[PDB]
Amino acid sequence: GHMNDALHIGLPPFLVQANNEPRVLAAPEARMGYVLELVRANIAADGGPFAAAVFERDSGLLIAAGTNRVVPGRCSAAHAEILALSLAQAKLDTHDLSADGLPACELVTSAEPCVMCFGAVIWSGVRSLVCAARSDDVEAIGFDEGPRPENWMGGLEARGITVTTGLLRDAACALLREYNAC
Amino acid sequence: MNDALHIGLPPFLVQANNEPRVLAAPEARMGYVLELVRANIAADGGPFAAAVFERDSGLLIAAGTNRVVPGRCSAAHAEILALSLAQAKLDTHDLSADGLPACELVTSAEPCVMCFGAVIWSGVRSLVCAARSDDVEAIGFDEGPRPENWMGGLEARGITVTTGLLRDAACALLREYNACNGVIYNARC
Ligand code: NA
Ligand SMILES: [Zn+2]
Ligand SMILES: [Zn+2]
Repeated sequence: GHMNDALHIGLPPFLVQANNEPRVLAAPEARMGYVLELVRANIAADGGPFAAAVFERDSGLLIAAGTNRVVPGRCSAAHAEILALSLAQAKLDTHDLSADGLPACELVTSAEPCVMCFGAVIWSGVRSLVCAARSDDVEAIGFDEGPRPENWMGGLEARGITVTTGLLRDAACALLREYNAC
Repeated sequence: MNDALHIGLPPFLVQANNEPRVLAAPEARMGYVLELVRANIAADGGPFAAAVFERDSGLLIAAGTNRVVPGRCSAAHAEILALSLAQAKLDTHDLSADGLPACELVTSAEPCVMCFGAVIWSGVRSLVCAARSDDVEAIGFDEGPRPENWMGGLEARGITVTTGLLRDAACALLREYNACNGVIYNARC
């Protein structure tokens, strides 16, 4: 919340637990399935229907997790991706997840990123982005991706950030439709 | 911290955020923002600062600076800190919430693609920049892939855009940062 000497975004209990419990999820769908559990927990904790987590790309070690905390956190920048990337950087002691000596990091996200989070992914040093719900799915429940540049996926790829989309899309869409209805 | 994202502010930036201040003219607002750039460079930060003001009264709401490298946080651009600190102070994620004064972000340089999106989501209704994108790309910063006519994109959303305000002073500070950012000791820095 508001502090004179910091920007401070608190985490709800499920998300503190996510960021402190040891967890290694080797398979891509295992990583996304866990991210989807975080989506449902986040909704129960008064946040938006979006979650993300940074994993070591090869082992599947969970480094950090984030969810949308925009309304309860009074912070429009508190998208899942921003929280996950920033909490991973804090844990690993560097702004640059591609720094020498760090293993390759991947951001596994419940939905394709908005233009803000597209920029955050570029600056973060992650080497891979894996998304479930597509941009059109997000827009079709009333969330705005904003004016991304033309060929934003190619923009990531040109910078050495691989992009995969549609992973457990149907499961992510079940949670999004449930949210929208409620 | 195990239970929060926590971006500490250096003492000068705490001082900036604590003291009531009213700056009416655009040049007055930007002059203050550029003071924060110089203080930030002296505190190991990047040569960037920004502040949210009440657009029509000049009251300072919050200030932010680039704390990316010392704060170990690639999202800790000046604009993200200023907008987020203003939201925390005003107790809302939306700086255009009903009842709030129209807010303006005054920033030392044109925003990168991340901060461009943050400006859209923030609720500010005016963006005022000093250094141009080409100025910052010339000292090795990257603005990243913004959409074509990003300025027009802001304007269409009812966010006015002004750029080049006190550009010469902002350029002088960028060149200063560039001359002092290396490893060989230079006592003049
Ligand atoms: Na791909
Ligand atoms: Zn986003
Ligand atoms: Zn930026």
